[PDB]
Amino acid sequence: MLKAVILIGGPQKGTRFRPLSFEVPKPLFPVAGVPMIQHHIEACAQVPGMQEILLIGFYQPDEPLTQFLEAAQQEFNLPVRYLQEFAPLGTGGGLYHFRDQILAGSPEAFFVLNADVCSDFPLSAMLEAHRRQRHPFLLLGTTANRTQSLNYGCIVENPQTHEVLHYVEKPSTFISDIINCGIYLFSPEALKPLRDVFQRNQQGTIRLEQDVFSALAGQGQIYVHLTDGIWSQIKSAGSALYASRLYLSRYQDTHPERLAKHTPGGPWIRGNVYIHPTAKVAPSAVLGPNVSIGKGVTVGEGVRLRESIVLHGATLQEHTCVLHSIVGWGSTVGRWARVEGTPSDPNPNDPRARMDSESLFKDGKLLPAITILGCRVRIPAEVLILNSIVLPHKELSRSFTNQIIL
Amino acid sequence: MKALILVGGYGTRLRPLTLSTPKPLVDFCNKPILLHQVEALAAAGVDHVILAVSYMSQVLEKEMKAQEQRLGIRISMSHEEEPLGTAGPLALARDLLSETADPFFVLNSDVICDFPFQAMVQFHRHHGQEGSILVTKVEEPSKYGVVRFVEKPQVFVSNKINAGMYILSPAVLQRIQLQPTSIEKEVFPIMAKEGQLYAMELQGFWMDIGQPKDFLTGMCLFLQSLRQKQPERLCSGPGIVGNVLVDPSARIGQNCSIGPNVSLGPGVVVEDGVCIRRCTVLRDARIRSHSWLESCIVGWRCRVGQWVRMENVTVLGEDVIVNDELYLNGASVLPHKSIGESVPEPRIIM
Ligand SMILES: Nc1nc2c(ncn2[C@@H]2O[C@H](COP(=O)(O)OP(=O)(O)OP(=O)(O)O)[C@@H](O)[C@H]2O)c(=O)[nH]1
Ligand SMILES: Nc1nc2c(ncn2[C@@H]2O[C@H](COP(=O)(O)OP(=O)(O)OP(=O)(O)O)[C@@H](O)[C@H]2O)c(=O)[nH]1
Repeated sequence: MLKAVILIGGPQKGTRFRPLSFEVPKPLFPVAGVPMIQHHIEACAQVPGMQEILLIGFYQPDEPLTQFLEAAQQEFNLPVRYLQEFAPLGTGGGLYHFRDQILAGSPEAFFVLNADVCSDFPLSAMLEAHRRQRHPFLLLGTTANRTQSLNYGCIVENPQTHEVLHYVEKPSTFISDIINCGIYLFSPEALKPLRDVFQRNQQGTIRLEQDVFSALAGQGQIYVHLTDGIWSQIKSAGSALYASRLYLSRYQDTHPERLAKHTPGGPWIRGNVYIHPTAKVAPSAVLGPNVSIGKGVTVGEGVRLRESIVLHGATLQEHTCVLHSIVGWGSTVGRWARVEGTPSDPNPNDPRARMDSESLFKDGKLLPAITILGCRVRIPAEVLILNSIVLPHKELSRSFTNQIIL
Repeated sequence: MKALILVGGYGTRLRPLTLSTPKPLVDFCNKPILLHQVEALAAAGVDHVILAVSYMSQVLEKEMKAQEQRLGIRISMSHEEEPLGTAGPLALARDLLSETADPFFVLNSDVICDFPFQAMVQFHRHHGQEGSILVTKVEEPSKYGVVRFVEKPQVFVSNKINAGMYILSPAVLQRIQLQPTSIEKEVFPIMAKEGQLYAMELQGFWMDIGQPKDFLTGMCLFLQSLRQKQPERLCSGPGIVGNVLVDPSARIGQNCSIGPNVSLGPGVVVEDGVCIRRCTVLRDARIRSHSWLESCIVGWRCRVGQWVRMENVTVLGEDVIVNDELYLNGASVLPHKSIGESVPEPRIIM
């Protein structure tokens, strides 16, 4: 038997995902219709031998997290527990702090997944490689562009034994095309270096990449497993859109009943579109590629929706165009209003993609990105929101362009 | 009494539209602006008008030699080899403007007004002097030439612009030279040092429509005067807001909101759910569904796609295909352009 540890963050790691995170926690943001960690729990309960799923984070258990945990426990036939760490303990410090609960029942190995990644999660093939080799650390790696790889944790390996010889968390200079994916397979022996790291701290917070992956690289403990299935990070509020698009593309294999079909008496559907059943979509509303509709969403007639997330309880009145946007919970977009953004994906194989920095401005100018509307934002009739971020509970009366509307 | 119209000068303001048809032949509220001026002249009692014509001669040959039978008056065309200023008109046409020794009107073509010609001949016969001009009070004097005489003061020396209407007795006719001079700039200066020109002001509704923003403001004012004088002209209905001037050939779909100050040309197809305010849509221009247009000029035979938001004085030239779900803000699009990408900046598309 095995178990999974999904490292969800806490409220400080959700600061970068801020317009969206004001209402829900970041790991519960619905990416292609289901919350962000439900893709992880989906992929982990698909593995034969999964006993437990242990979320580690420093979120307080509010109503949405505990209701999600009970819903995941019923839907996925597993005990899904939430281990709240007493302090922000870094990446590996919460795995070392909870080692008695992780190793309870003596699992053969355990997965360690970052909650902010979108992946196909090739957990079975990682397990095949681990049961072949039996090493302390198995990392998942992807190939990136040489220019984009500097935004990520670079891995220099040995292409015959697949041993990580070098690891650097964000190098200024080129190191390697292999980037860490935030998916790991630890054996129980892997909790013995972390102990050492913690003991060296006494002369509690352990960063897994800077203190364990970069230290034991080349000593025989850390190994790679490569893929090139889908992979994305979700850091800012608008990388949720790229993650949603990748997931809606892989629903063509894993859940094709989530994807909506045209059915000539209904709304006109291009590309991959998720529509929740509670949503009412008018038959003249064409829903373009990579759209996901939340529950309780009333989409009026003639509404064009392309490359967007419309969250729960939102309302798009007649003849609206919503492109590359995230319409928040309960937001209302009046008739002939245009909410337009600019596509900006992380995409580590795109040589023109931005670094996904925390600074949204270059020199006073807001860089063109996804248009985020917070919850309860009333966009008036006949008005354009272009490349803007609107903070929650803001009733607007005016056209806004390249602005953060506080 | 005869009359003179100045026409032909390249319309370098109103520039996307005036590469296609000349500035007199741009249909201003379903009627060419030269047709506006000559119908008001032929109703005012002038028997004979002379069109100075230099730029785009042949299409004006066609339109005016086909409209002379409609007005009931005579029109003599005076074509030149060179575009000769604003006074070279009179010096070529000196032999038939001094036929009878009568004061003659001199009209700008880019001016649309309540043409007060009847009161103005009465004004002209009372000071006995050589020329008398139409003036209009304008509440912002720095962009405009006030009348002493200056041309671009930006000082507030006076408050009232020249309105492009003159009457000239034939003493100024053999005064000007044949080689090109512009009669408003330096002929009017020595006219002012002479003391022969006078100022008469009218009550309201003037507009020069040489610039596209000014073209749209002239449309709003003309639709107001068409609401007042002839309320049977304007359209009515539930989906109609404000003063909408639909041609009988133009067809509008259902659950639209064709808002205030819209003038649809002959033959336009507005599909189901367009929202137009403050726009001029010209002949044969098709505007597809769920589009939103405000303060824009759609030229002849354009296609506007669906979910297109056009605004802020976007001017489309002849036969421009805007693709679907785009956004144009100040795009001054040249003729025979298709547009595949948004224009969020006031720009000129080549
Ligand atoms: N449980 C828990 N999880 C964490 C904590 N910090 C980070 N994580 C998770 O692990 C991932 C690592 O994020 P970061 O702490 O920003 O580290 P990084 O991705 O290596 O990038 P850097 O900021 O350059 O260090 C986060 O996206 C969270 O999913 C923590 O303190 N507790
Ligand atoms: N026949 C003729 N008419 C002219 C000539 N120059 C100007 N005009 C007329 O002058 C009239 C009014 O002058 P403007 O309002 O300045 O128009 P414009 O000639 O197009 O000049 P722009 O300021 O470049 O637009 C126009 O209708 C022209 O037809 C010319 O050289 N020959």
